[PDB]
Amino acid sequence: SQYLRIFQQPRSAILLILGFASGLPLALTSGTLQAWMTVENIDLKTIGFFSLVGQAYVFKFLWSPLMDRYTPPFFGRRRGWLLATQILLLVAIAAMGFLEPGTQLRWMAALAVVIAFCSASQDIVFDAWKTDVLPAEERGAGAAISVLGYRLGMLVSGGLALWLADKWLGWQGMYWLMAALLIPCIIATLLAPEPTDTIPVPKTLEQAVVAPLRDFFGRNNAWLILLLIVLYKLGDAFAMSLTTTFLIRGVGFDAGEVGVVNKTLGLLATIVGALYGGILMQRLSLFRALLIFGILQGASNAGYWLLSITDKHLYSMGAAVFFENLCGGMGTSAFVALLMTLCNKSFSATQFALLSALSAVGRVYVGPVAGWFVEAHGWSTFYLFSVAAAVPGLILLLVCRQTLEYTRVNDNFISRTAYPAGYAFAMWTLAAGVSLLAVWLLLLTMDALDLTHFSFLPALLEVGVLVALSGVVLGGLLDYLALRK
Ligand SMILES: CCCCCCCC/C=C/CCCCCCCC(=O)OC[C@H](COP(=O)(O)OCCN)OC(=O)CCCCCCC/C=C/CCCCCCCC
Ligand SMILES: CCCCCCCCCCCCO[C@@H]1O[C@H](CO)[C@@H](O[C@H]2O[C@H](CO)[C@@H](O)[C@H](O)[C@H]2O)[C@H](O)[C@H]1O
Repeated sequence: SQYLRIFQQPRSAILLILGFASGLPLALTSGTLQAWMTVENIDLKTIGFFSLVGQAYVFKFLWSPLMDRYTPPFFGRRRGWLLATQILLLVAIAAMGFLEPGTQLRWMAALAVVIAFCSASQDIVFDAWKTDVLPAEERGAGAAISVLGYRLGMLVSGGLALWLADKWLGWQGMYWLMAALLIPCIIATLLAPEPTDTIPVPKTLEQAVVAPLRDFFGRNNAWLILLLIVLYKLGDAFAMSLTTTFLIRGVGFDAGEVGVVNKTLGLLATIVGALYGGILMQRLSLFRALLIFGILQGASNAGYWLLSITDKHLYSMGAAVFFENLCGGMGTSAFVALLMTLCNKSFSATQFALLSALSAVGRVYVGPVAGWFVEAHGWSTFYLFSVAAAVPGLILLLVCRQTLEYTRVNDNFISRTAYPAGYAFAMWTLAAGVSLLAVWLLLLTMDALDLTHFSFLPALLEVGVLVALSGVVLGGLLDYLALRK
């Protein structure tokens, strides 16, 4: 009853519809396309242009500040951009089908790049719309319903699309149908609620760029929260990186069985776990849910440790995969809720995109290290290390209880006034490190244009990441000292 009420309310359907519209764009630019172009034997000539469509989704934060300042002529900051980024995908996705892959491959690639760029903006504005309107109690269930819509969109965009195209309809008509299925999405955008008009908006574009950073870094506890955001998901990334390879080699299973088992059980478990986490969060506070969910996520992948020693069996694999996926989808909703709470209403999506990118910066480094650890200590000890690698996230969450308990009851963050002498040094060092990484990115994009070549590529990135880590460590230590005193 009280746990059930959330589903009947009409805004839930709008959230799901707007979620499915994010998926239909993701697979009509990289995956169904190649399947279409396999008739024309996609070459290496167009990959130079085609390298950007995958890249728009990773680098969305840089063009994000433009979204908050600007507004469409009518409809307010967050319900006008969704009408503008859901009318452009429709004019391009259908048209793209008008082209012929015989002699217009470059035009097709350029249209794919434009479609990806539009989808990135729609995604960021939709995240801002989610964070602005949703109240304090229902955030987890909203995130779960959005994830369910996302998955139901990706599945329709790939599977049923391929089946229809190669059975009845044809490729051009499959593209036409994937274009025409966006009309309900724009209807839902038009009929959805809006953020209030009380909240102020930045007056200058440079102000839009600079204000969110000064607002987030002028908090009582900022560096500790940054460290928690970075280090929450390590214990899941480590196991998810090589679970498939372990199930292939260390146990003795076949590729098809592993693929099928993942492709069904992982989806079902993730969906059920996310919805359960949202329903339970609807009545439970943020900190207790975060702690319990983190402990469960850390203790989940001991099933893999049990599997590694014991001999092969189908049901053991099924149970372990089901449990791991349920615990992961269970904690992902709590993490999304924690990300959503911190940002303030006025500058929402810039502070959401930067935090989301900082969340995913963890997966880049763990990859090669996961490779080295296996040859060092066998398959089995790797998973014990995975179990023990979730301790820092729980410890940081335990230390940072005060701010999360105060925010729920006061709905605002206390400004920083303790130890004002040492924060400037850390901020300046972090700025210098980010500037160094920007210089490295400029060097990489200068080299990739074949205008010139540089021999200083990896060392600059290593130095910059070392400087950034040192700055964040100094900030965290100073914050801990201030909290103790
Ligand atoms: C409804 C609103 C929609 C808003 C967005 C619409 C965008 C439509 C079209 C945009 C085309 C943008 C072209 C930019 C060209 C200049 C930049 C460039 O060439 O960067 C290259 C460089 C490296 O590319 P490769 O060499 O292929 O990488 C190889 C890696 N191994 O690119 C990158 O590093 C990342 C990609 C670019 C990220 C975004 C750059 C900034 C934004 C550009 C366009 C968005 C609008 C900006 C202006 C807004 C105000 C008018
Ligand atoms: C200094 C700023 C922060 C660091 C910037 C450089 C590192 C960026 C993070 C590491 C690279 C991976 O970055 C991450 O890529 C995945 C790729 O699917 C993106 O994935 C995204 O997929 C779709 C895109 O519409 C979203 O619905 C989803 O929520 C999101 O995760 C993330 O938005 C991005 O953050």
